Amino acid sequence: MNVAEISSINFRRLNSGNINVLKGRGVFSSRRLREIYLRFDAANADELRPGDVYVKKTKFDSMGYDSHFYNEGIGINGAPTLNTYTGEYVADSSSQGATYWLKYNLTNETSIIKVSNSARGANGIKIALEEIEENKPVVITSGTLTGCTVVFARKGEYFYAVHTGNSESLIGFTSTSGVAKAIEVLSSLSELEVPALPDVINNNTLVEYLSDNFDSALISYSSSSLKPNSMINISRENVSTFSYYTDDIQLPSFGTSVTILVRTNDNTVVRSLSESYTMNSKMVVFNVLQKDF
Ligand SMILES: [Mg+2]
Repeated sequence: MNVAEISSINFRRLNSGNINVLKGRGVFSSRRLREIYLRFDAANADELRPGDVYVKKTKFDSMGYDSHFYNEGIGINGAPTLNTYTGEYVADSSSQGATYWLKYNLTNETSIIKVSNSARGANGIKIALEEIEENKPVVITSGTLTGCTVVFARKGEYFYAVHTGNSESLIGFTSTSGVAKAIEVLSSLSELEVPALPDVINNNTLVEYLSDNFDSALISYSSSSLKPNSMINISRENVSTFSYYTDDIQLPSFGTSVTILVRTNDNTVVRSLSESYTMNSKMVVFNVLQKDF
């Protein structure tokens, strides 16, 4: 079959709420910015801007990048850290490591939201599940994960996606400051008072926070025994955790973490998938976790 026929099959699978349309097919991201039908709340918390979390309620449009959702340090001349596009071109050359999604697509009836980390902190979105429209499925991608942390979570009729980390090669940041920024964004988006946290905030803190304040969550993250704050040593029944990097799996391997939101049979399906890709000739899936919300 040709690219168009396969891509329409892909759309019909996605539109039935089938997460496996994204299973094994590698990472995807794009810098492209086209307005999609869905409005969501967006928030940014960054060490360079101490104080209130920045919040955006208006739709993402094509009429200029909001600097809170942009990183001048990405690429040769900057790149958005939060953008929306439609699925006729799923991955572009900005997607480090992309494979299948450079060739095939999800058609222009799919709406894609890319959420990256902030230069020194977290970006997040909150989606009202009852606003996902029939035959207009939505995909959230976090791009190529090489040390950052991605949270997907549900509370009531709302879904949250938060990506925290840094682009500045900072020692120890993501498992401490990155967690604090993610908690600030999650709290702002969910209208919760930012908790009085311990002086030491790390990935275990993130598990505890999500468990106590969200119905269900998935954390996809990097950890290593040489970096204790990165290691998760507690467990909570409503928080799944996926260490896409470990003591063995590191760069040039990479993680992926995606969600589909699909209105079908009068209900919004929400399904997430995290993978770890590593060299076998070929990048292979080393580990995977699929969680429904
Ligand atoms: Mg990072």
